[PDB]
Amino acid sequence: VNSFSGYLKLTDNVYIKNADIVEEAKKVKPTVVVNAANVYLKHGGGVAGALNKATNNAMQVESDDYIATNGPLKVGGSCVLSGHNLAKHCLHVVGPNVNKGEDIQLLKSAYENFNQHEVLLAPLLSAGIFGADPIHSLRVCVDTVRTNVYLAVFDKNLYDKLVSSFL
Ligand SMILES: CNC(=O)Nc1ccc(C(=O)N[C@H]2c3ccccc3C[C@@H]2C(=O)O)cc1
Repeated sequence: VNSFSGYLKLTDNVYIKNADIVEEAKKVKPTVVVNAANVYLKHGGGVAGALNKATNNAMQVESDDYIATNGPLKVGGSCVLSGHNLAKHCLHVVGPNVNKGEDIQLLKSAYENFNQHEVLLAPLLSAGIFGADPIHSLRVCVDTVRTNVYLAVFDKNLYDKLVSSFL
C-alpha cells in the first residue's frame, strides 16, 4: 500500500492521473520524482522548469555542480540527484527531443531507467515541449517499465484522450 490517490489503473504496474506533478510531489513526497531533463540539466521550461521553480532554483544549483563534475548526460540516460522539497530523490531522465531531431527509438532506453526504482512519480517522457506523441510515450512506458509508475498528466484534455485511446 502506498499514498498515491485518485489514480486510474492502466496495467498491473502503471497508473495515471490528471495532476500537476509539482503539486503531486509536494503532497506525496515520493521516494522518486522523475524530471523531464535535457543532457545539460538546464531546467528552463516544461516539467523541468516547473520542478526547478518549486525548489527555488536549488535543483538548478545542484545540477550545475553535477554537470561541471561529470559532463552532460546521454540522450536516453539519467542521473539520481536530490529531490529537494519535492521528493527524497529526483531521477533526471533524458528522453529524445523531437524538436532537436533526436531518435524516437531512444524513448525506450529512457524509460528503462525507471526499472532501477521500485516506485516513481513521473511525467510522460518526451511529451510536452519535447515534441513526441504522448499516446506513443504512454505505450512505450507500459511496454518498458516493470516497476510501479504513477504518471501525472498536467493537461486534462490530453489525460482524457490518453485514457480513452488506451489499449
Ligand atoms: C506551477 N506548476 C507547474 O508549472 N507545473 C507544470 C508545468 C509544466 C508541465 C509540463 O510541461 N508537462 C509536460 C512535459 C514537459 C516536458 C516533457 C514532457 C512533458 C509531459 C508533461 C505533460 O504534458 O503532462 C507540467 C507541470
